Amino acid sequence: SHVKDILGLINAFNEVKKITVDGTTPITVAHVAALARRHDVKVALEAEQCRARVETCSSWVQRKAEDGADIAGVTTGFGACSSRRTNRLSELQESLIRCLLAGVFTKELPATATRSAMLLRLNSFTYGCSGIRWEVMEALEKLLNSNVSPKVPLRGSVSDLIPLAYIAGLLIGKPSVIARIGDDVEVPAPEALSRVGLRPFKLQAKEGLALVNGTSFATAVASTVMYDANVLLLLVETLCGMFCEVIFGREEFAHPLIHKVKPHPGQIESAELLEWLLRSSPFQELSREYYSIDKLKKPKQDRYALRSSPQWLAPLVQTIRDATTTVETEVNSANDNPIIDHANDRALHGANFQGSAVGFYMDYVRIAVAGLGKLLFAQFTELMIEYYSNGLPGNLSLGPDLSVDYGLKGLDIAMAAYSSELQYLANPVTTHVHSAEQHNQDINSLALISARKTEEALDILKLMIASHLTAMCQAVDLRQLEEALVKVVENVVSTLADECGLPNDTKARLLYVAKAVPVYTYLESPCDPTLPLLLGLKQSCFDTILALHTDTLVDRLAEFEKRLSDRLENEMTAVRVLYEKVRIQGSKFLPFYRFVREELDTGVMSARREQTPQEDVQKVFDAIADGRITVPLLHCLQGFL
Amino acid sequence: SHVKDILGLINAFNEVKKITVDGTTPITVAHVAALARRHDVKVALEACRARVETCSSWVQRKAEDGADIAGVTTGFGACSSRRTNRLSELQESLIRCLLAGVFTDELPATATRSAMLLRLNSFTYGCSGIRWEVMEALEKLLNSNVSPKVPLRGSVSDLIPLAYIAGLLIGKPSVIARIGDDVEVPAPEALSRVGLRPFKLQAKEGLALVNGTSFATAVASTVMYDANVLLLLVETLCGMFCEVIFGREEFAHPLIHKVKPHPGQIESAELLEWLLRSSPFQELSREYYSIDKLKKPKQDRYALRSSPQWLAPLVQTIRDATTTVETEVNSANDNPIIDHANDRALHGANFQGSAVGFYMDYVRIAVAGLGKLLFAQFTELMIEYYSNGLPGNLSLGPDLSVDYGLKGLDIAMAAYSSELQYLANPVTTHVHSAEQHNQDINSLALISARKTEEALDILKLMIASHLTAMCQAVDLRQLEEALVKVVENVVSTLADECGLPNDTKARLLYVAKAVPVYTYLESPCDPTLPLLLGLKQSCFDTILALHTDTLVDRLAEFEKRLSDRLENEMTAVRVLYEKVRIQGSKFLPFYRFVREELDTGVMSARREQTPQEDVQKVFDAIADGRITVPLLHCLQGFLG
Amino acid sequence: RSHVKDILGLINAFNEVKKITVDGTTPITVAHVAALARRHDVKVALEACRARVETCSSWVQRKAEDGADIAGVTTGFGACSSRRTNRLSELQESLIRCLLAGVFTLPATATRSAMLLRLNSFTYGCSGIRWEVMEALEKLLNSNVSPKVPLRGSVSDLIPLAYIAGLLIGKPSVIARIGDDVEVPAPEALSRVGLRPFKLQAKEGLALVNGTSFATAVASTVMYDANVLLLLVETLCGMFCEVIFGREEFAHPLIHKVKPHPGQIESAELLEWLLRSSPFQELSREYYSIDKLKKPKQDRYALRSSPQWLAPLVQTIRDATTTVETEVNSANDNPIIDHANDRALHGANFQGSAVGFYMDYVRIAVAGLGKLLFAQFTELMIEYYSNGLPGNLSLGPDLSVDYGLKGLDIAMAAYSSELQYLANPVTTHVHSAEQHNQDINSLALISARKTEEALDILKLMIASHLTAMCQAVDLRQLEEALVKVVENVVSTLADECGLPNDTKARLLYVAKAVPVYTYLESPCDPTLPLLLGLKQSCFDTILALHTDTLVDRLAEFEKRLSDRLENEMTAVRVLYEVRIQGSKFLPFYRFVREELDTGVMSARREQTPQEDVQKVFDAIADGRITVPLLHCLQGFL
Ligand SMILES: O=C(O)/C=C/c1ccccc1
Ligand SMILES: O=C(O)/C=C/c1ccccc1
Ligand SMILES: O=C(O)/C=C/c1ccccc1
Repeated sequence: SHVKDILGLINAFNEVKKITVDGTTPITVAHVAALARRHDVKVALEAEQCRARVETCSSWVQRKAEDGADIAGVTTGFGACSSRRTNRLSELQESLIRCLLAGVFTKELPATATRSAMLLRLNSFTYGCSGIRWEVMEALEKLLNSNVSPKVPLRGSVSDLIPLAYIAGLLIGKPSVIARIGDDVEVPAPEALSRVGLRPFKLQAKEGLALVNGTSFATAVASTVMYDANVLLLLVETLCGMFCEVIFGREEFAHPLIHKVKPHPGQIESAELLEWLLRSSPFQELSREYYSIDKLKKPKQDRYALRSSPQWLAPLVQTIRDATTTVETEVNSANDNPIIDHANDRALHGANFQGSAVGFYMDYVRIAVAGLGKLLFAQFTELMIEYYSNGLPGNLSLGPDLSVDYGLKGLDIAMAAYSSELQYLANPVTTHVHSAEQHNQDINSLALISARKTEEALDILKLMIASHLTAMCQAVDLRQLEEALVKVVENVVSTLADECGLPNDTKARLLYVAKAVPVYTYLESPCDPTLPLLLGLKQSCFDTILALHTDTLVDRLAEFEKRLSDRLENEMTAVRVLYEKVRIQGSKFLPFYRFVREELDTGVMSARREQTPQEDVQKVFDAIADGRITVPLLHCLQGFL
Repeated sequence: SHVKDILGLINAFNEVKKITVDGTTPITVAHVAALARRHDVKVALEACRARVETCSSWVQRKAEDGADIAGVTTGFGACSSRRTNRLSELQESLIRCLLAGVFTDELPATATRSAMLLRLNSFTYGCSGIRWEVMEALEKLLNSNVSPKVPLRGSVSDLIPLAYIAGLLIGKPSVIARIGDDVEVPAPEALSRVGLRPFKLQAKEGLALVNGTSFATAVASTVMYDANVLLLLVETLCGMFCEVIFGREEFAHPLIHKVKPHPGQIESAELLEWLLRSSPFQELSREYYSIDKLKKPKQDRYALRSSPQWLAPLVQTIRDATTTVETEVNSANDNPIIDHANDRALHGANFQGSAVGFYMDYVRIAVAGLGKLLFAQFTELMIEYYSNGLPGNLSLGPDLSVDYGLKGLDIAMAAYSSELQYLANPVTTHVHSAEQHNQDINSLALISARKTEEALDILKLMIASHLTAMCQAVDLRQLEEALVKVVENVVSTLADECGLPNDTKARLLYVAKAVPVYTYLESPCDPTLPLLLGLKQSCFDTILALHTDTLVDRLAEFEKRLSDRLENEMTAVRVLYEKVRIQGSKFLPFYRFVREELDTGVMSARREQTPQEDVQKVFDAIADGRITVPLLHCLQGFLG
Repeated sequence: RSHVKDILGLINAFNEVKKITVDGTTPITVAHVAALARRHDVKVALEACRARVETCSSWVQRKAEDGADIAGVTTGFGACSSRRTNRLSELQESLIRCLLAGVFTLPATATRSAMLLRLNSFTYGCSGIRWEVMEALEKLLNSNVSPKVPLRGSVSDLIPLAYIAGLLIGKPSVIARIGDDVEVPAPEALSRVGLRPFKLQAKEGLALVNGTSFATAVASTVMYDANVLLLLVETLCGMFCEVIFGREEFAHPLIHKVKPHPGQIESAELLEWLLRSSPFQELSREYYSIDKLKKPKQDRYALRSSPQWLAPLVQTIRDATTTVETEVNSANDNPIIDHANDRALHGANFQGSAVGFYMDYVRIAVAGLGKLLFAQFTELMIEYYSNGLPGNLSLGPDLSVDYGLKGLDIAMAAYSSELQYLANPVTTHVHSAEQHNQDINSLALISARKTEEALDILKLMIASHLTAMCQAVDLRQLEEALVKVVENVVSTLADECGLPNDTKARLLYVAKAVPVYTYLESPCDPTLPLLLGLKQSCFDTILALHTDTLVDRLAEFEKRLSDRLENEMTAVRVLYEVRIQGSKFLPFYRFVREELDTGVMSARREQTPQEDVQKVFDAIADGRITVPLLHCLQGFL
């Protein structure tokens, strides 16, 4: 299952301490993300594996260039200018870098992406096709492990000459290039090199081109994008189960036979996960009891945001998993040109610098992320509306006084804003190819641009997941309070039926109403005669007077109402206050509920809780952003397959 | 390799004679396209029958005994809380409600018949509750070329359009039915003409007919068949582009792609290396770059050199999408799912067409990517600065003042590419909360499939144009080789006649070989054009090297003789050509097909046929499938 | 009379305003909003409209206390309006609590602009807010205090406005900036400016949040910038003509009179004036008089079709400015209190759709301006389309180690590509929102934000294009000087070698007619176009005069070309390292070269393309670019 594969990525992300870079061992997206996000993670460039290969290629290129071999961008001009020959080998390479230091700082790429790119460029060199000197690769390793990286302008690549030239610029000690050292220091490139015991390199044949002629920045951003897309995908799938529990869904939507006869792999696998999460759920028992009361006046099936979730998820799962493979292939490639086949004495002229595999798949993933967002939006919408939430209060407002408690209405508005922007972001970037660079680059991938937009889409999806999880924790509390309140109402009604000495017929009629009327429809003023509890009791009292048909019966029914009116509300208040100062204990989603309530320190939302919705959702968002959310996710899933 | 898979699709499309429908044998997109486009292809529903019967009997029996089953003893969609024992009238009321489209324009019969096949196929899995007799009727209608006229729009994926198939089966008079290409009659008359009687819907049968993905998936099936064929055509014609543009075939060298191993990158390059190995045009290319080598580009522009990298995601998208669409074709897309073996009806959402919808979005982006590749290649071909000796606009002339060549096609190619990029925005991002907020997610698959279909129509136009231009370029390259040999022989011959020294003779022949003929073809002895400029430059040099009055006498005589004979010899060879490298090329079948089989010729002011007339013939051959004959011929022997 | 004068008016107002008067009758323009955002010496002056404000606030408080039925005042909010209540203050406090729902994953300029716009809306006396709250807004604005606001959450501006309300009522969770440096909790911020936290009275929470202030604040600075940058682009089409050797006839008034889109007429009118008696158009005419019948009769579309292209873009930007200013000067609040007639009027003036749709349109028009710059830049970089200029505007002479502006050229494609992507619409993505109460909503802040991003990219493109054109000016001036040297050397060598007068004249024609940048790299190279032309002229002379003395002298001429030619060409170039002096674009060239301290780009100039373009970009961003723009346009109309 893809579920196992994603769990695999998460564990690798958590567990890795050293990234082996040797030209044969694969780098995964989890490794790239770990490097970027955990500074304890170090790069290990292995000499025994690949130094010999690199040195053979290096000396082949320098020897061949000095003897006047005709090789593009080595004894030849760049791009549209490859007709121009020259024997000024070093100055050809110097002139390239000067030409490409052409980005502009408005008011930049983050260090996470820049360090990831440096890693990917280093990896590309290990295949021994580039002609770069081993010593430069050692410098890249040292800069990575010492937290040194250049400040890079955001824009300029059609996919990654301009942004990579800033890495080259650091390596050759260009004084105009500014480098970070950790989080606090920044200094000119030459001073950065001296602080980590390096000297500026003088570029030899092909070395300038080797540094800049790759897909490292697009593929770097795409790598962290795809790691995040996997984690958030699994989180969304998992939380569809929690949604079923709180909304009072019918778990039959996940039955394996439904998906066996429409066997999209992502449909089968998401449904398999959901069935396991919901099997013998204590919340699904509450749902079953709810639909057994007044059965023929309630919906036979759930709305699509739940019932249709495996079908919806199918292409989204498949897109994210297929895109991960493609991105990792790019990570583990010689993306450079010319390709030096030193063994056969040939410089091979192609276009491995073309970022098209990444570019197209970034467009697809962004569409899939918008699909995940729409699912979340539709589920959240149902949850806020009492007509669609099967007993829950509008806006998940606890009240009891709803006139000063609008619950999660602000989050609901925000969810619409999030979905809307996300759907806009999902238009493609690859459809905007311009004929570029003196019409030499008449097709180009725009991969870094697309990756950056998919990254922005995932930021928004994070926000949407944080809100949805926060709302579902609120709904857990309201369902647990609901169960407790109905028991109080039944007890008061039963006891008072005895105290006032009503017949059995009457008593049982009244107890059915107490059981059947949704408690959140009258919690605000339980004895208000226009609200649904009294409305139901009154009609039951009229029927019982008709069925028994007297003055004594009426005396006692009148006494029942008075006694209700001095006792009911206080006992309902008491149980709610106790709750504020249990089905979730048997739910697979207990680790999420515990995480949010205890570890992040929150509570049921109400006018008596002074923390804003922002304060609560911020805590959840931060835990999603920094990876802490994977702990309850893995806890929730333990034992699965 | 995907190449062998696509060849397999094409062969299946051509060779199938009956589609076996039995609930276990897979239907492929080639089968669906065959059924749609070749009316001799018949459906054979193979009795599966026992399962279907057991299912219908269970449903009818349970409904009658008051079982609670959505859309069967329950209202539809957002109204599923309302129950009823009026089993037949519940089903008739659904069809009436869904006969809600408007004619503005309709879904074509090809799509409607494909949808009828896909609905029939869904029923074979024994999950739907429909009667076997209704399935037999669908088979008969399919084999008799009867289909309802269906409105284009109204599905968010396919209740409304499917209701017209149901309407035909129950003989609704307001439902108009096609029989073949012209006859249109009311549903009851159509049923009578093919020996059928209207059905009276029993429990669940209305819902069974309408509650699936057959229309979106039908359009998606022919969309994917075409995307596979057009993909292979584009990849193959990248090799023909290399031949006419004087490319360097090294871009397809396997080591380059081994070290960046995207499967579609490796597989496209593998095909291209094989296509270009031993090419006679690549011989001409190598000879071309050996002359003034240091004044000519070292490598090609991206539209060629980067083609395998560009093609890689396009290949992978089209192949993966094909698998997903076929999974849907071979599914029970219906609800509830009757699990009669376990005495249960299961409530889910297999009618949700999201797998198809999302993949139609991706394929449309990939198709836009193919169109951009074609546009870029075509652009280079039309511009003399980028075409390595070909005339601008591929204009033969010789009088270019009244011959603008393929400039009209060039303008059109920009219009095609531009529309195509617009079409490739996603449909799935426009999900509205629909049907009293019951359908708060919905796939829009039929809408998306329709837009991808529109994109592929434009792609066909671009392919037709590009192939037409490359046949022109083949002719221009063959005439170029013959014209230079004539120029060489005349210069060699006149050098002898005029008693020029060997230093002189060597210089003048170098010029004759080195100067691109299309730069002076319009007036070969014009002293301001490149041949004479070159000869005059070499004559000054020879006078200085040999330093006289006798040499000058002879050089003046050379210029005079050239001025009396050169034009006439160049004219005669061209006139003769208008009334050989390609014979050794793997693309010979394309050139032969376009030139001989479609009856075309080198384009010029002396050829009466318009660009329209020529490209129309190629487009028609792409659209009706005849183009696969030269394609399969071209690829014969690839990978054994 | 012209949109050009209207834009010059905006710029002057932006520069010159000292105080923004807020009074319920004097309009606020987009230049006023931008000036308050960007010039901290600009103060707000709330003019005590006091009477009508007080009348309105007392009407609302009294009516609410007496149990009048008013939405969001004695009833719940949005989808909850069925619920009535007499808990007047708590209702308003419950609203703010509910709306502090953003998350940190908006700049102070936008927040302060939004504060200005909310204050303005209140001056019309329709809102019920207390005068004292308005006084507080004025004080916060003038003291540079504003809340830190989350970027997202509005469908247009409840959530971001709630952070302004949270500041006013001293919510501890709300963080406030005071100037550029310090951040403190709201209560601390209020006390530092001598304010106390407000306790919201009837309608005040709603009044504070139920508006279009944020969408409209971002849109105001967007429209200010769009006007300035449009004029800059139009103006610089004239500079493009000068450097590319265009034919100025494309801007002739009759062409545009017979297709009279106002934007077409007015942009052509500017360009005609800019190009009249241009010293570069004089050079252009001389160029096309040499081998006239071998050169294009017309220019390519990026220049010749510029007025037709600009027409819709001018019109969209000017029309959108009007709409945005109408919104700035509106009571965007609900209910609207008609105190004179004792009615609270229930409508939807909080709906930002006028702004939202126009932000979509302007984003499309900005993408159009970008495409025009990209096309022009592309022409300039390609020797086949630049009428004599070197590829990539590379000075060389050694082109093998000078790729010129190739980096900037790649970046322009990247800029254009992203810009075209951004210009898809936001307003087509309306979701049914807020328990299906907001089943239509404008998304105006989101759209304004995307148009703002598009304008950031357009600034980069303009900075690049101006830098390239300054390079081109230098290359054109050097070109004229170099051709003079070649002519003089050829001329004197012809006399000195005793060549016939007709031979001399043919050789001098070659020197005038061959583009110098095709042989600057090695002028005596016998395969480059100078020597190719001279060789064919020398053979033609030999035939014409058909001797061993003539040939001796022609051979000496060729040889002695190596004595002096290259050294003289090198000398004039190094010395270079008057035509612009008489151009209307002199102020741009002088600004870029002298004021910003740059020079002709080459391998000998140590500064990178980044360093040069950064200077130009900064001047565009901070507004310094308007000084040379206004200088250039002095006297127009
Ligand atoms: O084709 C290549 O290998 C390199 C192209 C290029 C173009 C511009 C700058 C640098 C390299
Ligand atoms: O869920 C189903 O099985 C059917 C839903 C539906 C909705 C509208 C019309 C008909 C059927
Ligand atoms: O005027 C309306 O209909 C709604 C206003 C509003 C204010 C806050 C939250 C939601 C709605």
